Amino acid sequence: PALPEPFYYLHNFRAVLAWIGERYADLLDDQERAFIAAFAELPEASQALLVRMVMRKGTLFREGKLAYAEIGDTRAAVQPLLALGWVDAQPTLELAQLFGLLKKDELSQLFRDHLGRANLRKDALLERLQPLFPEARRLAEWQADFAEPVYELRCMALCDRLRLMYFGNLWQDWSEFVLADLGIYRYESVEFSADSRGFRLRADVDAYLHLFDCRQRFDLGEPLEELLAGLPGEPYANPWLEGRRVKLLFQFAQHCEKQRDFDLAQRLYRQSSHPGARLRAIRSLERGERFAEAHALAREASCAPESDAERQGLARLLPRLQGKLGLPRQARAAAPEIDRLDLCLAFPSEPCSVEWAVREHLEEPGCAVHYVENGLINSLFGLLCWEAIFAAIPGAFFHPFHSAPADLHSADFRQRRAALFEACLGRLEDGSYRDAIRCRYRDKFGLQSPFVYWELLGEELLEQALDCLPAAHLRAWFERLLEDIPGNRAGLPDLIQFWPAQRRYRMVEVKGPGDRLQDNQLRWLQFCREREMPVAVCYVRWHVDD
DNA sequence: GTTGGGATTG
DNA sequence: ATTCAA
DNA sequence: GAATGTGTCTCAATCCCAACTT
Ligand SMILES: [Mn+2]
Ligand SMILES: [Mn+2]
Repeated sequence: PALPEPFYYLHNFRAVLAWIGERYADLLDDQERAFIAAFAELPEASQALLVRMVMRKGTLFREGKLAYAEIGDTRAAVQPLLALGWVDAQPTLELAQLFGLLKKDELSQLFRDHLGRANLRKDALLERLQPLFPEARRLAEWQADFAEPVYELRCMALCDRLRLMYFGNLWQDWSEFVLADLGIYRYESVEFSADSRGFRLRADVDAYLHLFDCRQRFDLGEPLEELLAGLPGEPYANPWLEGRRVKLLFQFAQHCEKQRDFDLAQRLYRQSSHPGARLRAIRSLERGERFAEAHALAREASCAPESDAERQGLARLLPRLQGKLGLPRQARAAAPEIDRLDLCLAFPSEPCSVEWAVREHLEEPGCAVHYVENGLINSLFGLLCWEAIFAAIPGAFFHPFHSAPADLHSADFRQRRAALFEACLGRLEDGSYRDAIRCRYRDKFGLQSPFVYWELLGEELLEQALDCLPAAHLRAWFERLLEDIPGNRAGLPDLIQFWPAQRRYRMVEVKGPGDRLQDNQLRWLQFCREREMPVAVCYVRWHVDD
């Protein structure tokens, strides 16, 4: 809604350039330093223009779309950049690309002679015409009576490299700068180090691009046979960067299981240390009619499971596999009594989701019901332990746009902060946790964070939950979430009802018609009935009056 | 003349 | 977070 | 009991441009 200087975007970009200049100094190229120096030389209007095309979706641009008052004359402004080889008039265009720049009418005009079928949707015209014109051409070789030049940015790879270096990733755009200055995103500010950085070695960055490239080509239909050749068969020394590879292999293997080539899926899964990969491997060997290997792997697994989620699903596999090897089946006890509560209910209608239905039914005078589904517990954990999460641990923050420390899913995350996590959870054992949370709720409100859900967490909910939830149950929860952060933020029950009168609560997971407990949920209920925490599963039928 | 999607803006 | 198999 | 529709990257106006309506 108007920031005072019309050149705000280029100012932001010059910031990024200088930042890379002083932090990633020792990591740079001849190409890269050449680019930064060259960009400094350029006049203001041409710098600005370059930035406008960098920030925009395409790589090609009709001169008409490049209309800006701060820049003024597009053609006068683009000359320095054409000279530099960073922009390209008369680029050579594939026919899809040409369909991207021109309008439908212009193209019905231009191909009037090779088309008479019918005026139909534009994409279908492209389908009809790519057979005919297989070769690319300059723009004048398509039509030379077209009155508008067209420019191709040819330095987008170097810019992507820079954006990667700044953010440590490739999903955050440059608008992070303007969105945060309008107060739309609002991040927490951390004093990190004067030489904190996302990437220590250059070959790391080289590898993040390589992996990213592999994910992209995969999403456009390329066969694994050459993708797999292109990946490293040997792990990476960087921990976080091996994380990204191992995930990639995982998805390759999911694709593999869809096509029902099970043996390659077993292979790929087995060379991955991803969460719950080993379990997909056993399941694929089973699906591949390979029971001795699968049994073998499952017995290897139940020695030291990666996770609770792995135990839970081993308890299903291992019998099934013993069966399929002709080994006698084995005794067990049943799933501990699901604390079941039924409700016949009026047919909405119109809907009116189930959880709102129950939320209203159980909401009586004297009893407050909230729909939260683990927003409330992750929230109270985020608030208590804020200054732990946002502690300035070396390498963990390195620009002003972090919603979360970069080592949050790291397995040494607890360790590195154990000092401040015992300090913060310790506030539960005194009386001070109530107040500390109400202060942190007031100060940190609206701050992008990984754990707090400010929209959901009103003042009524925070007060009631504060005075109704015992601290021993909270210690029990925050310890569990800390244990396996990405696996245990997941399955907590839909509703929480409080009786503020008696400072007591009960969480209720609502299951509608033909809905059953998912695995994370079942793990959470087990954990709860082991601390004698009030949970209950509510199964809902409907009732139509015939 | 109107609707809906995707890009662009600050 | 929804669908087949018996 | 299993499968298979998501990827976390949750900002609102505004403009352009296909597509539909008689
Ligand atoms: Mn739910
Ligand atoms: Mn539910």
